[PDB]
Amino acid sequence: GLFGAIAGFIENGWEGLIDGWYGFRHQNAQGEGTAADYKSTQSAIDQITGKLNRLIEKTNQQFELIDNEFNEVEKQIGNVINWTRDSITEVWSYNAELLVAMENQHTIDLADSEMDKLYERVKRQLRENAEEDGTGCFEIFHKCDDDCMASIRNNTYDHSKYREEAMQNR
Amino acid sequence: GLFGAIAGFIENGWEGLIDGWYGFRHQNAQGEGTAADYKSTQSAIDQITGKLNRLIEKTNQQFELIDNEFNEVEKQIGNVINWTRDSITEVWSYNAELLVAMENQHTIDLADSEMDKLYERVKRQLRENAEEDGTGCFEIFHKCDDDCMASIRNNTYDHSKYREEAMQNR
Amino acid sequence: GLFGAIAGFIENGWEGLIDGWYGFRHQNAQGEGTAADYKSTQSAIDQITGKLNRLIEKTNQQFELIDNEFNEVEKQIGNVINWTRDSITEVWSYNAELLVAMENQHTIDLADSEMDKLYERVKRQLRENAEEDGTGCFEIFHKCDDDCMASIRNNTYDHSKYREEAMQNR
Amino acid sequence: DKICLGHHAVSNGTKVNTLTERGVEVVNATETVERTNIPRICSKGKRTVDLGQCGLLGTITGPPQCDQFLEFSADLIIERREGSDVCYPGKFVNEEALRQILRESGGIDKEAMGFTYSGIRTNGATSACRRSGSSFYAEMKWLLSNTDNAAFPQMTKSYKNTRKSPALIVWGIHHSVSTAEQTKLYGSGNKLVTVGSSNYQQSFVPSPGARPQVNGLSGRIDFHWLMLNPNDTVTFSFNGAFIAPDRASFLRGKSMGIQSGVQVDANCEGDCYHSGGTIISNLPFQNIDSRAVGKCPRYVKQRSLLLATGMKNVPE
Amino acid sequence: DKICLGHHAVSNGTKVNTLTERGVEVVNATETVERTNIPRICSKGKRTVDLGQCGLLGTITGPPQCDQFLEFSADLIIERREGSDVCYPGKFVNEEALRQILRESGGIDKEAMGFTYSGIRTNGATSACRRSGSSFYAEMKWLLSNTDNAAFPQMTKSYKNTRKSPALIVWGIHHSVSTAEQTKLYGSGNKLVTVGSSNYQQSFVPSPGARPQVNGLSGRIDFHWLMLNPNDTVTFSFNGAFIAPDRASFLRGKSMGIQSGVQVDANCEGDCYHSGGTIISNLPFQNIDSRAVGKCPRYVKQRSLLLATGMKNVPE
Amino acid sequence: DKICLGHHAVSNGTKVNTLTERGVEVVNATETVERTNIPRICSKGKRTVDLGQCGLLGTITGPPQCDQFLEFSADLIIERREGSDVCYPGKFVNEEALRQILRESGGIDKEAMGFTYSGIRTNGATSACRRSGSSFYAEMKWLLSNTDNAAFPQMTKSYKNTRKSPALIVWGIHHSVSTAEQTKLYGSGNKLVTVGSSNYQQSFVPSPGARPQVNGLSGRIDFHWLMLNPNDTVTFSFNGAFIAPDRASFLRGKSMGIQSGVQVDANCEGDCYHSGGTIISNLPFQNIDSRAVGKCPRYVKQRSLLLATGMKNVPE
Ligand SMILES: CC(=O)N[C@@H]1[C@@H](O)[C@H](O[C@@H]2O[C@H](CO[C@]3(C(=O)O)C[C@H](O)[C@@H](NC(C)=O)[C@H]([C@H](O)[C@H](O)CO)O3)[C@H](O)[C@H](O)[C@H]2O)[C@@H](CO)O[C@H]1O
Ligand SMILES: CC(=O)N[C@@H]1[C@@H](O)[C@H](O[C@@H]2O[C@H](CO[C@]3(C(=O)O)C[C@H](O)[C@@H](NC(C)=O)[C@H]([C@H](O)[C@H](O)CO)O3)[C@H](O)[C@H](O)[C@H]2O)[C@@H](CO)O[C@H]1O
Ligand SMILES: CC(=O)N[C@@H]1[C@@H](O)[C@H](O[C@@H]2O[C@H](CO[C@]3(C(=O)O)C[C@H](O)[C@@H](NC(C)=O)[C@H]([C@H](O)[C@H](O)CO)O3)[C@H](O)[C@H](O)[C@H]2O)[C@@H](CO)O[C@H]1O
Ligand SMILES: *[C@@H]1O[C@H](CO)[C@@H](O[C@@H]2O[C@H](CO)[C@@H](O)[C@H](O)[C@H]2NC(C)=O)[C@H](O)[C@H]1NC(C)=O
Ligand SMILES: *[C@@H]1O[C@H](CO)[C@@H](O[C@@H]2O[C@H](CO)[C@@H](O)[C@H](O)[C@H]2NC(C)=O)[C@H](O)[C@H]1NC(C)=O
Ligand SMILES: *[C@@H]1O[C@H](CO)[C@@H](O[C@@H]2O[C@H](CO)[C@@H](O)[C@H](O)[C@H]2NC(C)=O)[C@H](O)[C@H]1NC(C)=O
Ligand SMILES: *[C@@H]1O[C@H](CO)[C@@H](O)[C@H](O)[C@H]1NC(C)=O
Ligand SMILES: *[C@@H]1O[C@H](CO)[C@@H](O)[C@H](O)[C@H]1NC(C)=O
Ligand SMILES: *[C@@H]1O[C@H](CO)[C@@H](O)[C@H](O)[C@H]1NC(C)=O
Ligand SMILES: *[C@@H]1O[C@H](CO)[C@@H](O)[C@H](O)[C@H]1NC(C)=O
Ligand SMILES: *[C@@H]1O[C@H](CO)[C@@H](O)[C@H](O)[C@H]1NC(C)=O
Ligand SMILES: *[C@@H]1O[C@H](CO)[C@@H](O)[C@H](O)[C@H]1NC(C)=O
Ligand SMILES: *[C@@H]1O[C@H](CO)[C@@H](O)[C@H](O)[C@H]1NC(C)=O
Ligand SMILES: *[C@@H]1O[C@H](CO)[C@@H](O)[C@H](O)[C@H]1NC(C)=O
Ligand SMILES: *[C@@H]1O[C@H](CO)[C@@H](O)[C@H](O)[C@H]1NC(C)=O
Repeated sequence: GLFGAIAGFIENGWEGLIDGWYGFRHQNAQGEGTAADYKSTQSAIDQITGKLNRLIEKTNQQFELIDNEFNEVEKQIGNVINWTRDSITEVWSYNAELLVAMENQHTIDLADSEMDKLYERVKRQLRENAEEDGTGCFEIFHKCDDDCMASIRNNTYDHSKYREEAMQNR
Repeated sequence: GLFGAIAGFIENGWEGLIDGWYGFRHQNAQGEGTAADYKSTQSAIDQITGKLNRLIEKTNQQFELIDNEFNEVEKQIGNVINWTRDSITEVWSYNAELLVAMENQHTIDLADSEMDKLYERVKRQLRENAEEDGTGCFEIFHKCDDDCMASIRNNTYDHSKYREEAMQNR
Repeated sequence: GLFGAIAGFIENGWEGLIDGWYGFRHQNAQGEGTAADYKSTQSAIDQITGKLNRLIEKTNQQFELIDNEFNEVEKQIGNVINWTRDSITEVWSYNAELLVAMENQHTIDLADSEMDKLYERVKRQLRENAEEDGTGCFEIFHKCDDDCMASIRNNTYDHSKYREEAMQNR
Repeated sequence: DKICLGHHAVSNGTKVNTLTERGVEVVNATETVERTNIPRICSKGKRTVDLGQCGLLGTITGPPQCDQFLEFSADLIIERREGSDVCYPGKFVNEEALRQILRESGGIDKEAMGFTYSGIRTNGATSACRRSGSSFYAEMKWLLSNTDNAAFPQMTKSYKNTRKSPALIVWGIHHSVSTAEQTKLYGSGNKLVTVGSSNYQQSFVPSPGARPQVNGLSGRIDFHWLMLNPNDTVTFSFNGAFIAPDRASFLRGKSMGIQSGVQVDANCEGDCYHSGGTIISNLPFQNIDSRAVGKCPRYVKQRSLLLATGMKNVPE
Repeated sequence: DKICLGHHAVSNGTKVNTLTERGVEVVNATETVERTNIPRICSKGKRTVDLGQCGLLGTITGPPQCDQFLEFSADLIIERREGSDVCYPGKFVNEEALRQILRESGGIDKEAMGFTYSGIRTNGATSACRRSGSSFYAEMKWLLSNTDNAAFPQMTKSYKNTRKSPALIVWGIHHSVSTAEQTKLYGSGNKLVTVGSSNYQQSFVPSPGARPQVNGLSGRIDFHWLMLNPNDTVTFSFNGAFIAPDRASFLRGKSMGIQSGVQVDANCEGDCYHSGGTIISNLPFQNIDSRAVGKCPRYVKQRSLLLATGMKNVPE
Repeated sequence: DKICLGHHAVSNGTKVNTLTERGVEVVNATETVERTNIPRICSKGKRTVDLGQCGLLGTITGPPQCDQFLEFSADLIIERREGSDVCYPGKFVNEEALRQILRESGGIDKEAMGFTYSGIRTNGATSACRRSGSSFYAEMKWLLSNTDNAAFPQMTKSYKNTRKSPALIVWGIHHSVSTAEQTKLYGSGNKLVTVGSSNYQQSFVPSPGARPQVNGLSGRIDFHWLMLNPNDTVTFSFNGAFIAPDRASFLRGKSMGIQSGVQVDANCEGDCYHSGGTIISNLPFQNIDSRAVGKCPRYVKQRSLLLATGMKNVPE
């Protein structure tokens, strides 16, 4: 995608993440654990379902018979009708093909974008108390226990508390 | 939007910014002040007006009467015409709806993008003489007087002059 | 473009880069040199050719004559046909114009994106052993000889080897 | 020591198409083209009239198979292959235009024209039109000359539409099996029938001769029609060979008409119909029948167009 | 201590629609569908011909209400509800096709056919066509038999289009009020009129009888027409019942034609017209009238489609 | 000291259009609208029939210029301006509908109708139809009365389509140059021809009179036609003025038909044709001819629409 995270600087997805779309998997002095980011998940879900409600609707526009299956209409007028209908089929087959293709492009880029938005939020939270690994990972110098990690996920991590510690541990 | 600044890591817009689209509001040892970034404003404005000139135009294609309000044409040929016209209405009503929707998506993302482009320019200007707050703010360690702040807005801030100072003030 | 690199924080392109689309031009204690990034080049090329194969195709849909160049059909039915054909021309002329415009927008943004993706990869490789110049350049504190520079281009630059050195040279 | 960001993935993903690429795999997707048909006519909540053996045009003239359809009312009208518009062999001029009017008529209501006659017979019948022995079209009258070879006196009859909506008028022309058999019924000489409304002028001369035996009979009746506006008058001048309307029809309102070979189903609701049944769907497109009518998804040639509803699948 | 980046916002924003979302609020927006009608025909700079009481087809035959339109010139032709194509009751075969030709003719220029006659009368008139007492169609001649019940001699007349553009030829057929009143004018027997051009063959037999009294008269005239190519010849064989062309028409160039019930306005300029007036707009779409003609925005069913011209509004 | 990232650029770039901007310069681009025409009909691999001087409808009746086309076979049928459907002056009723049927017929195969005659002549000819002296239409028979002014006896002839596909039936009506010259050939009185198939009823009375001299001759023949379904019967009742079919046609399969003035070329392959030649292209659009037929790029009014195939050009 356009934002280079999904199928980009993140190697792959997590089949274990059944909890949501995007999430965290930490490592610390207590072991490994994983969880889901509700907010980023929701934006993506909501935007995608917004596409659907918009597309999954039929028009209230009635069309009637202008030819006849049991009793063929005069050939001349019949050929004009067929040509007109076929012309209209060509327009709609084109439209549907372009619609779905361009929707899918945006969908995929949009989901990539949201992952990037989540990554960048966290980076900004940690400040100079962490570093960019490059695989979609933040190496933390100070000791983040499970309590610490949960503060990050909840947008409450206070960087000033651990600043001195992690700046020294460079 | 896709770039996560507007209605993203920036909390909200400024109703006081009547001067342009994007801008700066600094705080220092002399008090608070605000101003507008002409360049970023202009790119957005120019791109948007570029959409309009392209869309706000009518075709030079003439169409004539093929039926009659005062003297109804023969019913068969009349029903083919009506069906054809209604079919064409359906195509254009679809087109207009898709056009505006997809234009608006791009418009909104484009305006988000330009804000991100402005933010990133400044970050790059300051280098290790500043830090990312996370609300769309740069905390500056050394003393930027009003003279200092104007140098940033004009792309002339020399980071090397204040480097030693702000690196120490970490 | 949307990602602000090409015709953005990079000043201009390189006419000397005949080797590929995106690339590196280093400076060091041995002199200046240049080379091409295959991976980023390929993604852009592949995505663009993917657009083409999709668009450069004709339909298998046959259409036949419904009027006559050598012997004009009855005027009424003739005017309905002409009006119908002209209506269809208007739809397709619109479609082609919108298709190419929106494709080109995406193309240009996509190529901008790939340049940004390449820039960000490298930044992440170097870590705190380098800094953002702002013109699309990385000032390196430690001595990268030609051997060093090639390690970056090949995704093998070990930052830990030179970390102590460049952190000191701040 | 660390914290890593990621996203979800599946073993089974769905391939879709984009601007740039054919068959990129995504987490989840959904169909945009309908292929599921319901093989019934879904009529729930709709005043429905299945014409069966009655032809739509026969509702106006009234051969025996249309006796229970002379004044129908409907939102939905269904024609069947087994239907027939005639008992005595013949057909309608501008047949399809009339059908179209009738498909969306909302049904019909019939009213006596008020023609009376003198110096001629009014009760002509045949073995093709069966109602306890020989009969004719219920809404028409087969006009003759009192006795054989007798001069059919040149006649003038008018009818003013006094109602607020247009009247549908229908009259027949009888082409006998020979030049002789024409003079028997209506007397010799060149017969002439003419018709004149405010926006309608036409004339009708007969044409006796030998047609193939349909229903065992080689005679034909040409049915013709016009829409008579409110307050407008219509006059019939005829020397013979004329099948006279007894009643005029008026259109009740709105309806739709379809052709089909499947059963009606009142448990089922739908607005998009075709000869094989009902397309019930909210999908914007369908690949079932390009001649489907009513309120329908747009027909497209593609069997399938999957729309991504998830991010790109990038598994282990 | 700090410097913060931001963007502008408003208290009043405008809601618009996107791919993803209904009614997202933006800073500014603009309409893409035109709803503003001008209730006049905007004719500034255009040679305009308002037919008023003259019917378009009457410009070819010339009943009195079209006397000042026999040779008009125009870029824009306007038909009115009060218009009428006839003085003596009757109508045209292929009426609408002819109108279409005439709407874009650029107007007409008339030229004498050069028919002369012998053994018959040429000055037939009526009370329906009024020019200081009884008259006829200015461009036609009502041909008779010299005296009552006299044999109308079988006649042959030709006309070669010597000009470089196709000639429009028009001739009438008179259907008298009875079989008797036909023989009076043209003598007894079966009258026959035929017409033959390089790509046109047709025949016309009359049909006397009683039509309703239009203009107080129960007779009718059937007008017919063909386009005679350059250097091509057209011949008329007739035993009677024939209304002869005196002049042929040629088409001047280009024009457009509209139908409308509003006034002309030369202060006003426009290229998109409909019966209620003029659509002046640069917007790509319109929701005023799907039958608008000229150079127009595309008709759409939506009243409104707002296009974002600003960023998303995100106020305090 | 440093390492810098960049991208490629050119001195010569190509300007293209976007959503936002007209004429932004990119590295490389490619055309989407075809303008290159091949001025030949590209027929490689296709059974092709160039009718030349034979008119398509003349393949059914058989004037001399169509003698080598009476039973053709084809995927591709070409009509030429010099073509003519008739030898003896005349034309077809519903001419264009018939052409359309024949363009996609795949060609024709002919079969004897099996009509025989008694009390009349069957070998009528003319100087307009030349085959070593005077001849007629190869697939037809000009039916007369044995001797001059003799009564043409009212005749009944039938033909059952025993085959599994619909039969194309064609018959003519002869309009002599005068009322006298009609009675000579077929005897005096009002001649009547009628035709009756399961879904077809019509009648045909002649119309003698003076048409302009085409091929030096002032007579005309009206050709008429129907499609006779499998197992259906068709009957002809005629007092005279009748040109009888000798053979019926059946349609072989599928084909396409074009009109053109350029040469055939078997070295060349294409599926999109127009009167000036062949459009060979994979581009999705074309700006050559809006009436092109076959399998074609969509016609658009733009000469050119360049599609970016490279990044934006941003040189020194
Ligand atoms: C009763 C009589 O006078 N003659 C009888 C013959 O007609 C009959 O031959 C049969 O004739 C049949 C046609 O008969 C009708 C019909 O349509 O059934 C009878 C209708 O009354 C008559 N109606 C009118 C208004 O004239 C109708 C009409 O003349 C024609 O349809 C006009 O074309 O004809 C049918 O052709 C049978 O196949 C044929 O055998 C014989 C044998 O029953 O008996 C005679 O007494
Ligand atoms: C003068 C004369 O010989 N007879 C007078 C009666 O005709 C007249 O009755 C009135 O007849 C009216 C119809 O008259 C015209 C017409 O169209 O106005 C007169 C035209 O000269 C005649 N033209 C030709 C070429 O024949 C025309 C034509 O015959 C018919 O239109 C053909 O259908 O008829 C009209 O019907 C009146 O309503 C009717 O009273 C009486 C009364 O005035 O006086 C007689 O002297
Ligand atoms: C041989 C004879 O009895 N009379 C000769 C005159 O006919 C002839 O005058 C010329 O007549 C020409 C028309 O002749 C045909 C034709 O179409 O060529 C001859 C056909 O046999 C005849 N066919 C039938 C079935 O009747 C045909 C037909 O009658 C008409 O086409 C029907 O409209 O006419 C042609 O008009 C010449 O221009 C004309 O001079 C003279 C002069 O050669 O000699 C007579 O002996
Ligand atoms: C117009 O197209 C219809 C099909 O959409 C043609 O009708 C079909 O004809 C084929 C072969 O002739 C039959 O197998 C089918 O039974 C027909 N289908 C339907 C739905 O009618 C029709 O022939 C075409 N019209 C003309 C004038 O050729
Ligand atoms: C085709 O559609 C037109 C409308 O676009 C129909 O004409 C309208 O008919 C309604 C009701 O019959 C009237 O109230 C209006 O006065 C008509 N409007 C116009 C603009 O003419 C017309 O009936 C349709 N054609 C056929 C054959 O049914
Ligand atoms: C329908 O449009 C065609 C053109 O697409 C018209 O035919 C052209 O007419 C012009 C001027 O009359 C001629 O110069 C050309 O030779 C014609 N071109 C072709 C391809 O035929 C045609 O007149 C229009 N139909 C009607 C009924 O007006
Ligand atoms: C899922 O996997 C199964 C493997 O048996 C395959 O047959 C099926 O088509 C797949 N369905 C999906 C991805 O919806
Ligand atoms: C995936 O999409 C389908 C639509 O085809 C939907 O019914 C289903 O709920 C979705 N499943 C998941 C796990 O999102
Ligand atoms: C029809 O005529 C009657 C007069 O009896 C009148 O009341 C009515 O308004 C007329 N209606 C129309 C539509 O002309
Ligand atoms: C602006 O606000 C007023 C509040 O009175 C509202 O009525 C109006 O619709 C708004 N108009 C806009 C946003 O254009
Ligand atoms: C907002 O858009 C409208 C178009 O509807 C335009 O007339 C106006 O100038 C714009 N106003 C501002 C403040 O941008
Ligand atoms: C018409 O005929 C004349 C001969 O008098 C000739 O000069 C002219 O070129 C011809 N024009 C056409 C179009 O046939
Ligand atoms: C390239 O440059 C030449 C300069 O002579 C110009 O004429 C030509 O149009 C250009 N062609 C391109 C960009 O394809
Ligand atoms: C540029 O595009 C054209 C298509 O018009 C193609 O033929 C050519 O190979 C391309 N050239 C380069 C250098 O990419
Ligand atoms: C036509 O009739 C014959 C009987 O001779 C029969 O075998 C055949 O099935 C029939 N075909 C059709 C299409 O009616």
